[PDB]
Amino acid sequence: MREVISIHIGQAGIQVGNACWELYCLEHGIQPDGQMPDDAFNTFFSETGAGKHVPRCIFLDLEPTVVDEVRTGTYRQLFHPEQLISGKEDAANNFARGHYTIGKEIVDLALDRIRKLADNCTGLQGFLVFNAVGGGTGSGLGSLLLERLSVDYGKKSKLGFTVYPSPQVSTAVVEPYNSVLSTHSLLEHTDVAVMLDNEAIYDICRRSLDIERPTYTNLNRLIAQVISSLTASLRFDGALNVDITEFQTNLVPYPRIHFMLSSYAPIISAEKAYHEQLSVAEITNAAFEPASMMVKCDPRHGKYMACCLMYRGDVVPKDVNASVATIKTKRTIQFVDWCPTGFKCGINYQPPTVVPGGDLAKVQRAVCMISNSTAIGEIFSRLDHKFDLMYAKRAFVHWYVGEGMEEGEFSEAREDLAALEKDFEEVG
Amino acid sequence: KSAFNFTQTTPVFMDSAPRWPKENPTWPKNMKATMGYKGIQSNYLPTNTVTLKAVEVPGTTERNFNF
Ligand SMILES: Nc1nc2c(ncn2[C@@H]2O[C@H](COP(=O)(O)OP(=O)(O)OP(=O)(O)O)[C@@H](O)[C@H]2O)c(=O)[nH]1
Ligand SMILES: [Mg+2]
Repeated sequence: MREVISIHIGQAGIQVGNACWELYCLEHGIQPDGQMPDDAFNTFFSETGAGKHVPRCIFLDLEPTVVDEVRTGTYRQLFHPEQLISGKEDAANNFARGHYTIGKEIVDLALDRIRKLADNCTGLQGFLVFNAVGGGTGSGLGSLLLERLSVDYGKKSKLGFTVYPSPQVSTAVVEPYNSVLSTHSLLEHTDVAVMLDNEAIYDICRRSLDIERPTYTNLNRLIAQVISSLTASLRFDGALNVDITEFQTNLVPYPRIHFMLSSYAPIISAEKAYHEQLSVAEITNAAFEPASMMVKCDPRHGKYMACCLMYRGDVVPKDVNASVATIKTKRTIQFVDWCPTGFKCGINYQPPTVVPGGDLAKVQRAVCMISNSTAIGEIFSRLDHKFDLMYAKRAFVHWYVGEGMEEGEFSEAREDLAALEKDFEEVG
Repeated sequence: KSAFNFTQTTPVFMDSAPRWPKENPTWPKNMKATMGYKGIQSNYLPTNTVTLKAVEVPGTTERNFNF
């Protein structure tokens, strides 16, 4: 009854699907072979006629070279073999191919799954879109898929966890372009869009985790710790159980501004816990610390329109309202005037679970903050520079125009960004 | 103004003995009641006690309510 649909698009889409679904199988005692030795799992699974607990998700991609790893990995008895969708040829880091040529010939298949994935669903909270902006499959298929989801349901909520291109780290050259094209299609179609950059999560692994050989498998073990904290209320008892609609009402002031930041705390090695107490007071000071952001944005250059705090573990509300109160007084944190409030707080009694072989530590208090700030214009203006720096020469255009696209789709998707950055200044 | 015997003209012949709902040295004046205010107002719960401050910086609002 309190159920969501978890979509994974692209490579990083399924790269985090392997971290998230290694968590819920472990957080509920679900063995890799489906069965375990209600509503604690009904948010993510579906008990069949006998014993088996299949998940409710969909792995979508164009290169089999990764979706087949799931078919050969230890989680092969888990998924319905039709959920693991894959293609023959790939998008080749080209937004057009993922949108016009190849996208149009598998969405008709993916959509049938969702229809057969929503009939058993009795009360659907909202879709859950794990996306990686910057590639043809991530940006093209994701864009084409979201529009199809809007015209089918519309009233259902889409949450966009989209990895965003970082300032320094860039595993591609044309990733500015398809990152721009994604906006015009995600903005009107996602209900709320969280952002996070592969660079910001790298430094988190430097100061806090003190892990010097970080890898994509490390970072994904952090994102799964967010969604686990985000949907704890959906499946675990706790004071101030916070659903999705509640979470969404008091965070998005205007239909445009739904690009928000994230954080997590405490993030520590399993040994520095021996040098700290990690009180509710201490953690919430670190959630608002700029170095604990999962995106390379600086909230001290902007203002806060709202925040949402999902605590976990041995936490009582008498200490939440106290630590929040000593933050509105802090000078560094500037709240835009038209919200004297700004905090929706959530508590759970189920502490964060730890995976064997992970880097975090077993703790009894943990915080995940998700703030809607007007400093988010920074990371959004860098793109407006690299796009205008390369597009001045029409570099790499002959690939996009050769795949059933045109020259208008560049200038069009460019104004939408300017149309957006004003909205992050009208709120001054 | 006859049949009234006004106070301004009542020779000490006429005189009254005060009765209970009135203070007098003979009967005890039992305890009374007053309102005691909320406490020192703040942005967290109001308290009676004054505490130290880490960030002094004249004319600024910084506290540590959580201790
Ligand atoms: N946090 C995280 N980011 C990843 C991971 N893998 C890739 N990325 C980033 O995703 C971006 C590219 O997205 P991809 O999914 O690999 O490409 P695509 O969307 O499938 O499109 P095609 O390459 O044409 O198939 C790069 O910037 C990567 O840094 C991962 O495992 N974890
Ligand atoms: Mg790819």
